[PDB]
Amino acid sequence: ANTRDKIQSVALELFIERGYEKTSMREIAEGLGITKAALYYHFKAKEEILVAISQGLGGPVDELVAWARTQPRTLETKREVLRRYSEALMGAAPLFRIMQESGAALRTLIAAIGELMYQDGASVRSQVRISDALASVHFGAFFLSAIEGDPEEKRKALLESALETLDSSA
Amino acid sequence: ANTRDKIQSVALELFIERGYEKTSMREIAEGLGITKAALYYHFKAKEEILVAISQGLGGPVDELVAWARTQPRTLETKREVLRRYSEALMGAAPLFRIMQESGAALRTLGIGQTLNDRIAAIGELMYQDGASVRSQVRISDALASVHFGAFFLSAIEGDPEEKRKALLESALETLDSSA
Repeated sequence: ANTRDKIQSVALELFIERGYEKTSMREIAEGLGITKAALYYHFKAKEEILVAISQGLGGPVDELVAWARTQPRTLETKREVLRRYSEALMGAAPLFRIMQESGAALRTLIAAIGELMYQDGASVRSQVRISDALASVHFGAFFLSAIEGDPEEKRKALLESALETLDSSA
Repeated sequence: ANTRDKIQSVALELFIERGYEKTSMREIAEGLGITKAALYYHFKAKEEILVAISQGLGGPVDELVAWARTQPRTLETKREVLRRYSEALMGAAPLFRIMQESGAALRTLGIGQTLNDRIAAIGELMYQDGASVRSQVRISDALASVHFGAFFLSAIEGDPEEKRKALLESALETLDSSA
């Protein structure tokens, strides 16, 4: 759907520039131009568009979950899941940025991945460190913004630290 | 008032079991065994119980910030605010679970006013000026592992204090790796 993707692209451009709290359904309707008439055919609420942006950008995450269903429950699998999850959240970097600025977007807003990381019967220390490594990559986009440096250089250094934590669970 | 604390305990248990928005004043009064009029005498609305639950628990955080502006910018200092920030969230783990499972509870308390400006303040004392990107990332990783820790620590099965010590220990290892 080219029109439905164009509604998301215009709204995402305004959420980055103007903010999710400030962007109105009228503003995005004006930026859509002629495609304004297709807006209310796909969505009816601004929250409905933000969820659709999260659904589209969460594409590589859904493939990662389905791929991990067919992997052995080993430490190497957890590490490959953690590396691919870091690359999957790449496209959601602007989405994390509007959450830290808009309180309602954070309220509007991984368990399947945790189920694959979870080791049944493992020690509480090992299980906490597995969740620590997963949370370090997940919430990483929130605090990496304040750090000065190349976004890719910071993402890889965080993934390096998370993997060390993941290895400490064994 | 001892009755006032008993309402908050019964409310917190119901908040966790079925949800803050799902539960009602009717279910909180019936759970304690008092009348509706007796419940409203202590709290005018369900929101006032949630405010009282989250009350006083954030005091040690402000004391941690004022204490941090007093210490030298050394690795032992960063290690100590990590251990003290973990203690400050000891009792706030069930509250953070409520804010996750209820947008109305999150909006009522407010994520920005409850430990967001202070996390930015703790990170400023945490920030090592002129350090490498690898060191700066690992310092922020250790701080974020304990901050966001109280969110996902309720999902892992185990003693709440035993899980906090294991997470704090892991974050300390990450902070040490920044050197």
